[PDB]
Amino acid sequence: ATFEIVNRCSYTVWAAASKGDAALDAGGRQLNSGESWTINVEPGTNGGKIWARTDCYFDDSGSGICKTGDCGGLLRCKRFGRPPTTLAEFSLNQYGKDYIDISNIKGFNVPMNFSPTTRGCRGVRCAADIVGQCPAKLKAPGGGCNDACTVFQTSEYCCTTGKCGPTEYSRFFKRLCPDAFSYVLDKPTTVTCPGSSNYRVTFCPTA
Repeated sequence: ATFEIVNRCSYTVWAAASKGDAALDAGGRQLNSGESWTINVEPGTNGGKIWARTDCYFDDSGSGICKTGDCGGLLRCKRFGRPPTTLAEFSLNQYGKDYIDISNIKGFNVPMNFSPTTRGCRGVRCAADIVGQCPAKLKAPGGGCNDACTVFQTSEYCCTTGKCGPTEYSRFFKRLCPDAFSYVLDKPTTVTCPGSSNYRVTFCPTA
């Protein structure tokens, strides 16, 4: 499957793509404002994620630090990034179907649109100013808006027992972005697409 990753933000982001135990394609790349990066993701990929990282510094060796979404100090991510990270999530060719979603379960750092470039399903988007509106206790100094599980580490926020309800904090994410997961047991906003669809992830889709 082909993913075009487009940075429409006015600032540089460092895109990342991983399935948790391995990079997807190169795993990461600098994207200046306006730049697009096309990656190939192998069919059948389960649990892939794409996200943006902000305010990164890397050296010759691709080692460094990002203020949001850092994946163990590497330019080319092999693991998932440190919250807060708006997440484009996907599982491809699962019994003839692709499944895509945007999740705020790990917080929010950059607005995002996640859309197919082929026929047969809708895209999803979380483009509200969640950082600007972020509740005081969830604001991350590095930038972005943490989820409540990351901040407070309780069974209720992290849904550790498999039973949990919405919270004041999850409802904030849900109010601004109804089409993204706001907590683990949120009513699914997953979109079902034809197997082997192609996609575009756009950072800052509106502004």
